[PDB]
Parts: sequence; C-alpha cells; structure tokens
Amino acid sequence: GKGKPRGLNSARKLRVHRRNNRWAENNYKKRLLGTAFKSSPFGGSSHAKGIVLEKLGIESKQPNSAIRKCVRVQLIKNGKKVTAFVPNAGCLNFVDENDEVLLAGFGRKGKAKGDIPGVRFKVVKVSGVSLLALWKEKKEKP
Amino acid sequence: VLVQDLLHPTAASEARKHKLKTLVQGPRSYFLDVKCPGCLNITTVFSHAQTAVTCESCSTILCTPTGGKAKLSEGTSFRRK
Amino acid sequence: TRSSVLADALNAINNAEKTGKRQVLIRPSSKVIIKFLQVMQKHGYIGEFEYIDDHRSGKIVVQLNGRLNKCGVISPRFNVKIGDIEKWTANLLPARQFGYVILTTSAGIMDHEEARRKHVSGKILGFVY
Amino acid sequence: GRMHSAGKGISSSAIPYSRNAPAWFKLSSESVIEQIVKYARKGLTPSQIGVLLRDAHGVTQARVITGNKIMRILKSNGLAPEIPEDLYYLIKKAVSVRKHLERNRKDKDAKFRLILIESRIHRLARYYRTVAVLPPNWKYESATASALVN
RNA sequence: UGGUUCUAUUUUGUUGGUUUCUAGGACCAUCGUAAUGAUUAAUAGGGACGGUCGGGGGCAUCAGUAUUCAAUUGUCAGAGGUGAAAUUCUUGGAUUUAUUGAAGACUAACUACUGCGAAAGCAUUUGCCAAGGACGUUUUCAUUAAUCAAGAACGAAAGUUAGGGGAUCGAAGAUGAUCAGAUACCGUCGUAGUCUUAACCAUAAACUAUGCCGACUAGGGAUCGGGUGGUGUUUUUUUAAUGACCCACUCGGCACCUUACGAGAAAUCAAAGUCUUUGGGUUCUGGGGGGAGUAUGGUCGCAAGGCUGAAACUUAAAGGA
RNA sequence: GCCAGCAGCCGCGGUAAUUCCAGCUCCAAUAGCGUAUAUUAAAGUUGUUGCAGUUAAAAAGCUCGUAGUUGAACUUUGGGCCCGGUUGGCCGGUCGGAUUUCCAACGGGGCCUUUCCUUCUGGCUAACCUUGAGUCCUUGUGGCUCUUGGCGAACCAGGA
Repeated sequence: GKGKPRGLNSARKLRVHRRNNRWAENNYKKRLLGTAFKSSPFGGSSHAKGIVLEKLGIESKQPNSAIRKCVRVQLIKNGKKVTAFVPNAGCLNFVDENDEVLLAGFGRKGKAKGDIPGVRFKVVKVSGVSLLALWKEKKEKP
Repeated sequence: VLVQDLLHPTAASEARKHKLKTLVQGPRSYFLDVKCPGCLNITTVFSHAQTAVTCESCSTILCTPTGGKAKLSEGTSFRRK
Repeated sequence: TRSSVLADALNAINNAEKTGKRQVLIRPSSKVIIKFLQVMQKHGYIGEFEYIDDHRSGKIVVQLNGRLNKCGVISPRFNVKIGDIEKWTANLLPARQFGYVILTTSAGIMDHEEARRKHVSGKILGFVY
Repeated sequence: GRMHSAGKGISSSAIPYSRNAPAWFKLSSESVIEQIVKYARKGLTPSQIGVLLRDAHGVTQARVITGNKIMRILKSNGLAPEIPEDLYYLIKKAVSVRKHLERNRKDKDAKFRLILIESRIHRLARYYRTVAVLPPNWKYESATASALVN
C-alpha cells in the first residue's frame, strides 16, 4: 500500500498531489514566474542587438592560467552590463570600440562555460558581417 | 510440511490449539446438574460463572467466579450437563 | 480493516504457492471468490477445492498442482471497453497465445478469450499464469 | 485492535455452530420470555440479562430458545429503555470522569482520556443518529447528565 | 374495467359559441399476466462477538535505593581531589561510623538482535478510566477502499510566560590548574535549567539517511503474540483438569542467516529484485559547485524563530564508492 | 626566454617551444570561409515514450483528511447451418491478361437453436414457404425465362 491513494474516486486528490510535487522539478520552476520574461538578458529570446563599451581581460578558474578575451555591452533593449566572450585567434581586433555587435548564447542555458567564471555569452557578428569571415577572410569591415 | 489433510487433522491437534482455529470454531466451556447436599436440587450452572449461584431458592452458596472457571463448595456432585 | 476481501486471500495463494505448499487454508470465503476459482479450474490451474461453512463469512481449502506461476488481484476495479483489453494483455501477460487476464460483466466472472465469443465487457479483477 | 490504543486484543464467543436446541436442555421457550420480562422491571440491562440467564437457568443466548434477540423482545413489551444500553454506560463514565477532573485541574493523563471518551461518544451517537433510534438532533451536551439519571 | 381528465380531426350549410357523437393523452384503485422482481461475498474493506496479548496512554496511589543536608553518635589526624597537582573542608574534630529522619530526583540488576506505539516515545506496585493490535470466526454490512495541494491533531531536547519545586547535576558566571598564549580541555563550587501544573514554540543525523498500498519470486533456523493437532512432558492426587513444558502445524509480527537466478558505480540489497525485454496504483522532492536557506517581500510566534524563498556575481570542478 | 603573445576546455611559454611572431612545408572547406549571439539536435542533463531520489543534489517528522487521481468480479456464451466475396494454389481456357471445376487462407451479410427489430396506419413490396407449364444435356439439389393465395424493416412519413 505505497504512499498514494490508489481506489476509484481518488480522481481529485491526484491532479493535485502531481501539480504540487511538480514545483521543486527545476524546469516546470523557470516556466511559471516565466523568470526567461523578467530576469536574465534576452528575456524571452534568442539573439541580440548590442554596442560595445572597454575590451576587458579575464584570467582563467583553476586547474588552468589563461588571460581570455571578453567585451562589455548595451543591449538595444533593457540597456544591462553583461560581459561576453570572443572566438579563434586575435578576433579581438575586429571589435573596435562602440561598434555594433550581434550576441547569442553559450548552448548552456543560464549557465556558465568551461574555464571562465560570471560569464555567459558569445560574439557571433560585428557591424553584422559574421567574425567567422572577419577570421577566414571572406569579407572585411566598413 | 510439504502437504497435509487440513481436512480433519488429528483430534490431538485441536484440544490444545486456540478456541477460535480448530477450522470450525467451537467453545471449551460447558455446563453442571448440583446436588448442595441438603436438597436434591438440580441447578444448571455454567463452567465460567461471572455471580455465585443460589441453589433453587436453601440459601446455597455454590460457586465463586474467578479468572475463568468456578471454584465450586466441597458439597456438590457436579455431574457435567 | 480487511479493507479488501478478494485480495488478502489471493496473495497468500501467491505466497503458499511459491514455497511449494501442495496447499491452500484461506479465511473469508463470498460469492466472488467460489466464482473466481471455478474459472481458474476449468483451465488445467488448480484442483477440487472442500467450501467449509461455519454460519459465517466462513472458510476455503484449495488443494494444489505445482503449475501456478502467478494470480495478483489487479485494483481500483477499473472501467473497460470491449476494444481495450488489447492494451492490458501486453502490459500483464508474458505471451499472447497465452494465460488469462480476468474479468466481470453481466453473464460473467469470465475470461477475455471467452469474452470474444460473447462480445461483452465491463469492469477486471485478477489474472492468471 | 481497540480503536484508541496500541493494543491488538482477541476474545469473544465461539457461538457454537448448532442453531437449534441444546437438547440436554428440555424446558420451554415461553418459559424464558416471562423470565426476562420477571427480570427487566426489577432493574435490568439486556447485557446483564443474558449473563444472569446463563450462569442460572437452562440457558444457552436467548437465542436457540426463542426466535428473537433479547432487546426486539423488551421492545412488543415496551421495557426498550429510552437509551441504547451500551451508551448509558459510556455517557455515565463522562460525568463519572469529569467530576474527578474537578477536585485536580493538575491532571493530564486524566484530561485527553476524557476527550478519547467526550468522541466514544459522538461516533456511537452518530450511528443511534442514522437509524431512527434517536429522535433526530438528539447532539450530546457535556452538562446535562446528572438529572438524566439522578 | 369503469371512471376521471384533458382535448379537439371530423361528419350535422357553414363562420364563431354551446354539447353532443368518436379517438387519442394521463392517472389512482381495481379482477387478471408472470420461473413476478434483490449478483458474489474479493485471502478488499468496515463492525460484532470470544479467549487473549502488550514496558500503548491518563489519572490517583505503592514501594525501593542512593545522593545531599541535618540532627543524634562515636572515635581522632590530615581529608579532598588527581596524568601530577593546587584551589577546597580541617577545636567552629572534619574525612570515617552508627542509626534514624527530612526533602525533591529517578525507576538499577533483570534488560535481550526481545516487548507495544502513528511517530515522538514508553520499565518499580495496584486500582479505576476508555482506547487498540493479532488471531479465531459455516457472525454481520456490502465496494464503503489507495494515495493525498488544501486544511487539522501529536512532535525529543533546548527555550520561553506566570505559579509551585529547587536534592543532584550544571552553559552561564567565578575560580585553581596546565600552557609560549588558554578566554578550552583537568579540579571544586555554582545561578539559570533540569522536575511539575498551565499555557507557547514545531525544529533534529524526526535515521533503516530507504514514501505508502499492493501482487509474485529461494532456501533456511531462532523468537514474541495468537490458534490447531499429537492414548504429546512433567506436575501426582486417584485418573485427570488445566498450567508450565516438548514437538507438529500454521496466520501476524520484531529481526538474522545463506545464496545469487536477479539488481547495482560499487560497498552491498529478499528487497535497492520483477527496468532499454523500458508502463500494477498514486503524494512529495533534485537537476553542476558555491553566493545561501542569505536579501527580500508575504506570513505564523510574546520573543527566540520557523515555513515560504530570490538574483547579481563568481567557478571547472565539488562529489560517490 | 612564465616576457610578448596564443588557448572555446585541457593547456603551451621560466635557452634546443610538435601551440606564441614569422619562413618553408603540408591539412580542411572551398567563391566562399570564419567570428560572435540567440536557438535547436546532441539532451534519456526535463523525461508521456525515457531519467534520478541507501550514501552522489533529492522520501516531507508522522498520521488524519476536502478536491485531485485511481478503483476485485458478475449480467449470450457456445454451437448450427447457409450463401457469396479476393488474396493463394491447380489448370491458362489462349492470338504477356480474360475464368471455370479442382482446392487452402481469410474476412463478412444472413438465418436457426427459449433470441427487440423505437413501433403502429398505409402505400412497397425485395424476397420465395411459392408453382401454374416444364425440361438444354455429364446414362441429376450441375442450369433460370413465368400469375394468382402468401416475407416486411430492401422505406417512405406521420405520430406514439
């Protein structure tokens, strides 16, 4: 006689005692307050527009040393101030201050990647022309 | 035991086993036709009194009640039934 | 209490038989049960079984074979529609062939393969294998 | 297993099977009727009647010997009592306890037990609602028990 | 079969209104028609009964005994205390002894792989008070039951509120010791509290860190509670009677051993088994580590505090065997 | 020579650096490559199908409960006759498909065995229990032309 009511008329007490439970399970937490719209940068999104400030330097977390390349942004929305991260080379160079940049996630949700600490985004485009190209030289910049 | 007739076992195994399992339940207590010596009378008493009953009227005493079975006095034939 | 009957005795019958008891005794006797066994028996799963009355709700001996593999009571007693049993067999019968799921209609405190030849269905109490 | 403690008692009677007669007893059915109805006004309670009937005269249960069940009979004769007898010992216990709680407000065990007991009663009083044997509404009232018996 | 009651197509011009003709409603009695009509009674439940069982509860009595203290009673140097010490008591003759007393505190050994309770938790004795489990049951009612957001009892101790109690221990406070320091460990005293009445709080490693219902798998030998049987062991009294006992059996426990056919990260597990051959019933919970069960609001409390419960930021490990 | 610098993460670099700067050399995509962001699969790390909750992060302190959710079985089974579809064999019957006997599978309508088919007024009959006549041909339950008593659910259409 495990812990649940079982007979026939035990609809009522079931549609409640899952709907309570669900709570805790983290996911169903995000989706009811859902956080996504109020908290976090993109709100209910995937991508966005921003414009750079400084070119900050963030060393490592440690089993590592690794002085990586990050940029503060200004979005073109809530305004948060965010940092974000660059790929490939130096990549830095090609992000010349107060330029237009196109930001996206980091495929991890929330969370925070690899050897970087409070950091949660990547730089996809600039000006809107790739980075991918303004490192495999299929275009160049204005 | 891999097996057994539990229908009818021994008579043994019942006498000892508890009133309420001999299968079909049946009492142990039973009644007991008493000549106090004076009169011939015959009062139908029960093995477990709870009451002492008086004998018929002679005002006599008979059988005290205890845990289970009366203790009956000295005189009493106490033929069972 | 004892809140339900059929159950109680059944469980002891899958706890006699496991150990190799050749049989059983079970207390509260019903019609329900008498009928239940009378199905089981027809299908080759027990024998004889020697009601005993005592003017009471009564005791029933069930002589063994050592075939029984397993006869759980299901148990709200759900409802069921004809074409639905086709979900049950394969969620609690090893095969199909075989080994009867078992249910309660109107005739009938009678399995499903006989149910086809009748075309009837209601509520599903126990099941054998 | 007694509804109030940690206790799984077993002990009743192992009415015997025979429906009819004791046979060894050969006196009459009318005979014990008379006897009960003899007893009642005097000052009875059906519970006791049997005890007294059993220990002294032929009987074995009224039940064999007649086709009724004591009470039924008193009720025909009008001796049922205003109360269903088992109740009239519980309420009693109430008065008899509450009183004791009030000589010694510094007693808990007793307190609890009282409640417990208020409850035996409400439940048993809800039943002798239901089945037409307490004029509807009856409710039990703590304080009204002492001119209900003395 | 009346009656009753509604009508309102149809013809004695017809248009409308009495109201008689025929036809459809519907009903309470009524002679008649019927195998006249009510599922088992789940090894699901609830109940009654019967012997019972139990350190389950409360209210009262009852006894042990130590400790402390004081009297009485004696003798006469240190006693205490320790790893080793010193503070401490010592003609105001302690420490010891004798016996009686007083007080509040607890319930030794028995006492265990044992008892019962929903858990917390419960052991001197007896009397009321009502409760309850397990069996036994040719009693009963007949699907009433399983788990449960909401809601509502209980909840170790600590702690609080006001009275009572204030032996013993004994945070706090004071101390003497040790120690580079020692606000700690060691020693002696010590309010508060421990105890109880009445009211709060609701937390715990509240621990099997294992939700309950069920149903099925594989062997054992113990034990508590019942019950059944054996011209069973003693009791001896004359034979029985019971009773203890032995054994046989069982149902319900509280566990244990042994396997591993299974499961697992493993350690190990008769359940953590019947799960990629993936599904019997349902309630809670978690989704990297911290930040932090904090800040906030909202709420229960007199307060201590509880329940609710973020985010920014930071980080490549933290962890299990 | 732990400084420049690279490195999404593990990490190189503190005097011979397979990672930095650069030469040659090779590898991958290639008129197209990279780069950052968001989303997807990867994700059985949101899960109903498919998770985990003995100690990894998780079984509420324990019980009662109004909803919610599940809920033993039992109320025509069997047999009897039909008749036909269209897959599959056995003839291809023939200048690569047409169908019959032989004949397996398999559905499906009848009807009958005590057998509701809401059921009455017509019209409706559509079928044979009919049979007024009979016989092409294998010495006949193989083949369908015809009105008369009598089939109602092949169905119109008003109601109860």
